[PDB]
Amino acid sequence: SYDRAITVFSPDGHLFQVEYAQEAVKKGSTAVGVRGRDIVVLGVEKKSVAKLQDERTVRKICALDDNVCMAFAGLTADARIVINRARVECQSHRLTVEDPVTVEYITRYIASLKQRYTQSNGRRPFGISALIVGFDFDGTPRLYQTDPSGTYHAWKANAIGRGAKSVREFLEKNYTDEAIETDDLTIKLVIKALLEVVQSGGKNIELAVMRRDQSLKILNPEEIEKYVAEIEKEKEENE
Amino acid sequence: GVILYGPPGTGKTLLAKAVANQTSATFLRVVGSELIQKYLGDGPKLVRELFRVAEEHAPSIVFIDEIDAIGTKRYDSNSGGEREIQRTMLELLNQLDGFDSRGDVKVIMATNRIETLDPALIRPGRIDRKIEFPLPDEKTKKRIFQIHTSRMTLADDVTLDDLIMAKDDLSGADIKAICTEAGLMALRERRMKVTNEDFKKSKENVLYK
Amino acid sequence: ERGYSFSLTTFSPSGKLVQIEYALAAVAGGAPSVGIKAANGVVLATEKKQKSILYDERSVHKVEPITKHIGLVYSGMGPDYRVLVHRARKLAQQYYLVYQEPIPTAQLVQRVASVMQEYTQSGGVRPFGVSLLICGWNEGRPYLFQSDPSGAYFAWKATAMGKNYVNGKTFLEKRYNEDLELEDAIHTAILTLKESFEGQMTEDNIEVGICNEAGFRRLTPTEVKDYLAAIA
Amino acid sequence: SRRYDSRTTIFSPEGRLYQVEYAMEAIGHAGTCLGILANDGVLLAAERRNIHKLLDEVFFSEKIYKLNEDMACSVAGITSDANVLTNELRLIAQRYLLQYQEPIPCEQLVTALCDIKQAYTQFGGKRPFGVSLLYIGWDKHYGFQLYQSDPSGNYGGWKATCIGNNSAAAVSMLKQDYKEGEMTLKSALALAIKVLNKTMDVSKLSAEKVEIATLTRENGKTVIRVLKQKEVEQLIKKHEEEEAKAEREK
Amino acid sequence: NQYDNDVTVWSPQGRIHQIEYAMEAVKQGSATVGLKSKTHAVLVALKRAQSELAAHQKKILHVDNHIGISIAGLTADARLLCNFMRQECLDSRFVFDRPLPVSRLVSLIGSKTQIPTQRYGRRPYGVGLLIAGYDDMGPHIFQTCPSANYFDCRAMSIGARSQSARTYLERHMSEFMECNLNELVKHGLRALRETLPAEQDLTTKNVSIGIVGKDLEFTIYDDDDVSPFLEGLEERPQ
Amino acid sequence: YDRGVNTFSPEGRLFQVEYAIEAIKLGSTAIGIQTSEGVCLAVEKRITSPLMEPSSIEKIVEIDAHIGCAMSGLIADAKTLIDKARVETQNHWFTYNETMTVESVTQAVSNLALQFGEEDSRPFGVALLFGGVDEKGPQLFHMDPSGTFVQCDARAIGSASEGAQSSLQEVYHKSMTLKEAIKSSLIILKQVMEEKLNATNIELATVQPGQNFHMFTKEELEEVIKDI
Amino acid sequence: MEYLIGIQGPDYVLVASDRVAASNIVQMKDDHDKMFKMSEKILLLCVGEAGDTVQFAEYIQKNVQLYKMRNGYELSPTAAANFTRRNLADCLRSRTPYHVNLLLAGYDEHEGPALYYMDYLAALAKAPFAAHGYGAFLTLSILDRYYTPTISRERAVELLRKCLEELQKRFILNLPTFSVRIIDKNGIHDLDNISFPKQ
Ligand SMILES: Nc1ncnc2c1ncn2[C@@H]1O[C@H](COP(=O)(O)OP(=O)(O)OP(=O)(O)O)[C@@H](O)[C@H]1O
Ligand SMILES: [Mg+2]
Repeated sequence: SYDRAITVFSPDGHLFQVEYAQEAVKKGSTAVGVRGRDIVVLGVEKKSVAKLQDERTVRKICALDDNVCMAFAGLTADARIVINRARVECQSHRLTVEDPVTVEYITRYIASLKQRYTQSNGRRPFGISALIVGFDFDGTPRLYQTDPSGTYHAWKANAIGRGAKSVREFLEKNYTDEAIETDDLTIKLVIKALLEVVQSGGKNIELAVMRRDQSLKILNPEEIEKYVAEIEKEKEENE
Repeated sequence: GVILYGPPGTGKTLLAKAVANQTSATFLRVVGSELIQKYLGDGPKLVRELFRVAEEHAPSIVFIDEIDAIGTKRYDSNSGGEREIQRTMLELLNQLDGFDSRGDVKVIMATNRIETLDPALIRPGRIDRKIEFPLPDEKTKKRIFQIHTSRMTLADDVTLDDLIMAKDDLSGADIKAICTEAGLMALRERRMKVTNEDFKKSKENVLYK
Repeated sequence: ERGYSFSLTTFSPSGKLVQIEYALAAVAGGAPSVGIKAANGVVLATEKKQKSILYDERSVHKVEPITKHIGLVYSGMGPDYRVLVHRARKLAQQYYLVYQEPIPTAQLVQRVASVMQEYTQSGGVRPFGVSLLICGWNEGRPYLFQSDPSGAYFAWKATAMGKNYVNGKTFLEKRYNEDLELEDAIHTAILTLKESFEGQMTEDNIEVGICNEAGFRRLTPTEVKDYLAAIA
Repeated sequence: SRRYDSRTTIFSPEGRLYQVEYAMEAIGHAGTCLGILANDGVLLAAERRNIHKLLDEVFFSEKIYKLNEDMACSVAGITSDANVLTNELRLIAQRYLLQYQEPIPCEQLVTALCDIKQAYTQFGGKRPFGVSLLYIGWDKHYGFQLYQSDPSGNYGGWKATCIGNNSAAAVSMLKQDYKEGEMTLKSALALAIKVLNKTMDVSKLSAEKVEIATLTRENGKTVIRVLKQKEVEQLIKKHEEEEAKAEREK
Repeated sequence: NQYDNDVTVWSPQGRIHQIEYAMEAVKQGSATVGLKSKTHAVLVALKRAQSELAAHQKKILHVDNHIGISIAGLTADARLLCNFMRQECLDSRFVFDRPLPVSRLVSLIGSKTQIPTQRYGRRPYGVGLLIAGYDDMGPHIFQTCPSANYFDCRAMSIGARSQSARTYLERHMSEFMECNLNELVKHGLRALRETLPAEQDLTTKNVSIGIVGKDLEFTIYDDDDVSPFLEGLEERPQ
Repeated sequence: YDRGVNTFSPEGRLFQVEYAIEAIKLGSTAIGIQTSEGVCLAVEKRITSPLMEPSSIEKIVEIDAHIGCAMSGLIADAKTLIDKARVETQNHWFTYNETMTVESVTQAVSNLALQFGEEDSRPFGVALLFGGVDEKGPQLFHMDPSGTFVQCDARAIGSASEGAQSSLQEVYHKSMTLKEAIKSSLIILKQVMEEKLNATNIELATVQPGQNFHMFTKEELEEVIKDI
Repeated sequence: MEYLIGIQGPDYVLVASDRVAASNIVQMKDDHDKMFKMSEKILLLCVGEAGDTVQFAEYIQKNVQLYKMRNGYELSPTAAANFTRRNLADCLRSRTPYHVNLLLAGYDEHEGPALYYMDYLAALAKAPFAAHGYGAFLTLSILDRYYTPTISRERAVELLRKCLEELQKRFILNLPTFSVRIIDKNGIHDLDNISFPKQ
């Protein structure tokens, strides 16, 4: 057994292996999510496809239950083992207390798994950040995120990945109340958001909405070809 | 102080020429590899007389390029080992923020391995501005092809947008490395315009080896 | 007590495992040894010089049998060899207690080289400093395999290990063909060990072991003197 | 004892980690493997390295390893590290068959091994594997599949990929000559001999220098056929006949 | 100094520096003075605080009905040996049905704290135990140190500025083996006014006294019942 | 160059215990005041973004029905100590059929605070206030990353800790009431925080002898603010 | 002790069980449910002692729901039934063997409908019809009397009607009510809770 303290304090009060892992998040591909009052909409950008690969084994939006979706950034090898440990826990909740898992509960499991893992012996911390999105019982759509140090944190709109400060500055000057008016109008905010990011001009973006009673339903590159037309068409006439 | 860092071939040396184009100051350049000497103490003597030259002329600009090379590569000419590299850097650490009256001397530095060198040299007071250079973005890439193919009689066969995403992280240096090479293939056949198959065999020659 | 539980063998920034590259230097400074298979059996021949006249040459042996039909020589350092001999003696028994059959020579090298790879990754250990040559005649056809401290293995027709191994491989390439008997391969194994020995190659400076379909055995110095006679 | 510890698990101050990038640096050199599919069948084209004139040429394969009764793998990197992985997911497929009495799907065999490979990069103070490898196979859920593993622990589905020494040159030409769902298992073979004509610096394409194995679906068989050295060279010269025709007529 | 890192490493002079640095930790805590008569064992502590509204940190603890201790150093390792101290007293009372003798208790501590002073990656216990108790042989004053070396003594003082208290105890210890409980205590109280700056001494909220006695169970006096003992002292001469 | 985690200084303290004392100077500030009428206890939130939901974060959390808490420094490892305190108060109720006192909760946590090493891995970088009403009335305790706890009367912990303590020693006296202790704390928090004071940047909680642990919410809270 | 039945047709599986949760001599609950879903086309019908029928059958249910989330598709009825047989057989030679009797019913899009049979010794059996409990001794003889491999689902219900009326003539237990399912290409469907009025 390898017993060595990896994460230790700095002489001024930092945890260096934590904040080095935050920079591995800061060059993964961008993931943006907002919530509507009835339909949540989150979609990663930079699919970065090379037209010789299977398109389904590269997906970064998975589901933990029927109601809880999840996107991430950072490095993918650490991601899909946190996900598989979350799938066991949200299934073991049902053998216990009968209701399906509330979206706040599954964030506390991931965040507490991630903290104690910056505390044990001989373990580097995880290098991912996540967005947990779900519409729980009694239909209240909400989302969260998870820092690699393990601080779960709710939001109304957020973005992580490479180029996340510029998108977060873009949303606050754009997030109104009437932006979440229609289920097709909230999507026009996300498609306007990631187009203000690394280019992804309809060819590298994959939105995925959830209408509070469905599962995840990814629109194929025909409505995004339709939406990016009309989002740029309104931009064509006003300016 | 101003330092410039980033991956190799992104335009660190390219930007310093634009400053020396523009300025009316006297402009001094030295490479970091030639700071190390074969005799003992000839290193720190060379630094002291550099800033003597820079101060005695004018408002002046001292450009020191590739300063990570003072600490990475060990050479058998240097009789003092790593503890002659060290004594030179202590003199360089003096000449940026000594107690002497400095005068009007601006210092520009550039490297591509920013994590290797001494953090005492990058403290505020010696270098204030720290400028990162990223890789060229794919809409800034198209601008670079517009520059290096400006004054060439480019035939209308070619499509530049296929050339852009060829390497996913091709630097600005690679673009000039292709555009200069494709012109060299045309002079093998005495032609005046550059066709598409020039570029098709160009990236095989430049990138893939 | 306890161990270290961390690998002291890491990747270089040039992408090379440096400790394995150093272990091959200790193999190359060993005693020279050649091995030749030819169409009815395998010949293993090594070079054993005592440092002085005080040593008892009939006490230790370079050529060792593993079972009825598998022999094994080395070229490296001494005390590492006796460890993985006693390991390979045991591995041939757990195959036999399960299957009631002598082990194939291929499946032994599957399991001996798995020990050497496991030993260059685990915590707190330096790799072995020996390379092996393994013979045997399973199901008529003979076999000749060579392992290395990294844990790989090969299937040679004829090869040399030890000092001046790059000269022996050029010598065997100009000598070996498909069609030889066992007594011809003995004569050309002495002819390639004479490239690097001293002036006197007596009946006790070398050590030769053979396989047949009758099984592995090791030559006594009586007939080794007869093979050393009328040689070169 | 903490003076001798090399800390093969920690991050670097720039954010990335050095140890697996040194391994993927070593995965570039020493080997060449590629695969292709568009229709019924899938192939693995691999180039032999040790072509010395004194070897026995046995064990039915050199870098091809049959894993299940209907899937196989081609490996690249440290060969000794490869022998531990190959007989590790060989019994992952068998403990699946013990548990469900059904052959394992080709995708979740890859995810099972790439979790073992990911764990050494993450804790234990242990040297990771410098091994990347391909996966062909068939299952009833999706048919012919093609995967690729990395030493970091992340996999991916593909259609044609090379992990050779000039693998970037091969991929750049695979996405120059390709067709989605129309490359039958003769045009892919002619395309396979075309690609390793380029990336192999040893010219003239010695038939003993390469190995090609095909996986075709026969009704209850899924025949994995390592094609012999008598039909390689006629496929070699078939590439040679058309290239003298195409050069002279252009 | 590369010989200055781990407890295992000997110095070339032969003095392990990690043990010598734990002696610096006991010199940081406030002073305390223990002494004994023929029939009594009295230890007196001096508390400290952080602000004027925060409470004062206690130092005298109750181990058993005939054993009490006083700590100096970091308080977390003090409770680690205190919970070991209480456990070793009541199981001997569970097995043999007798009070565990004091001189046999301290040798269990000396074997307890010597173990992490020899392994790898194990700190010493920075603590300043003054022990007062009863055998069948009368009172006993024992002190320990992080070098796992316990001392039999008749009056000692440890903590910050304790050398001035030791000079007072040497020139008055001929009187200690005769007096009753009253001026035995205020002999020790004149040692704590020695180890202070010349303006504040004994303001009834920073001092504590613990006595075990020949027919008296170990009793701690805190900040109100100190005042009968504390009255009857003369002014500081200047 | 690299020491172990368990090394004394030449001045004798430690290295990483003393480094963790520095880490709680980056956390948000928090004020607790003990009054004989009851314990009031407040904090700021340090809201970063307008898009952020404000109530998802918390600093006041309850341990039992009569004991509240307040955390500073890091947050993610504070939740480990909170869960050990909640379990400890329920094991004491299960085995003794009573309520664990406020002091004995604190030493049950403070024994856990210094247990790292290389067997069986770093000290916790939080600082806690424990407000509660046991049978000795209202109590107020303060622990350390070093595991040292002491009863305080008006303790201010966070990035503005030493600036607030000086302004808090002048207004506190032993005969306060709870209605003026609540008002006196928000005068101090109005000075030290960055943004303006409203009903969303801060939150309070008071524990009484009569009723149990009560946390204020955004309806009864702003009558203190508009009548500051 | 209590009864369930397994008629399997060409493109459907008709299953039914009782609804009585028993006690010493009384019946605690008259509308109990012995039916456990795992997928959209796989059921589970468990009979045995008190604790093991509840906890084993929901242990299997959390492993089948987990397989669908990790992969995106469901188990076949062949593989789902054969995963259960490994779990009894491994826990058989233990300190706590489960004592349950069960039969699993499933539909697949490749091999059509399927019915499997198990006991408390974990022996599989691919059967066209099966039954557990003491009512199996009474009711198997009617069922092979009238079984056709090509039987329509309308007359398969009235065969089950005939198979239960004899169970309320010569069987000493009470058993008034019976809950009925049906499985097809469209998934699980609830049929009429057939019963006999004791008024
Ligand atoms: N962003 C750019 N726009 C236009 N040209 C560029 C750009 N980046 C690089 N180039 C071309 O690349 C050539 C070399 O660039 P330069 O040497 O300045 O990069 P560098 O980062 O300084 O290289 P090094 O890291 O080796 O010092 C220049 O002559 C320039 O023409
Ligand atoms: Mg340059």
